[PDB]
Amino acid sequence: RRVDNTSYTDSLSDMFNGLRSISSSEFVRSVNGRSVFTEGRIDAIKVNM
Amino acid sequence: CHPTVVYNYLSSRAPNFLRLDDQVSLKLTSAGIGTLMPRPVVQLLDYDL
Repeated sequence: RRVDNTSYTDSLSDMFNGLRSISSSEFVRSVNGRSVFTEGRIDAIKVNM
Repeated sequence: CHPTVVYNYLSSRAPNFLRLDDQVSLKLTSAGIGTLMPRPVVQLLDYDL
């Protein structure tokens, strides 16, 4: 589908963008030597293939 | 008519189990303002003759 003046997207991609991106950094987060994960849970698309 | 139209026509004609080739679809759907192309028509004759 047409998004704006010069760009298009596609229902699958369009759905992928709807996901929250968790900074690379936040994954390797650590506190006093122990890795910790303060972030929530990873928004994801489940593909039953 | 505008290419967009051609797409909608050809693509809705696609019989069961088929789709209009991509590249064709894209070139047609990507056309901008002011572009035009001939209307597709189904040519049927008067067999009885």
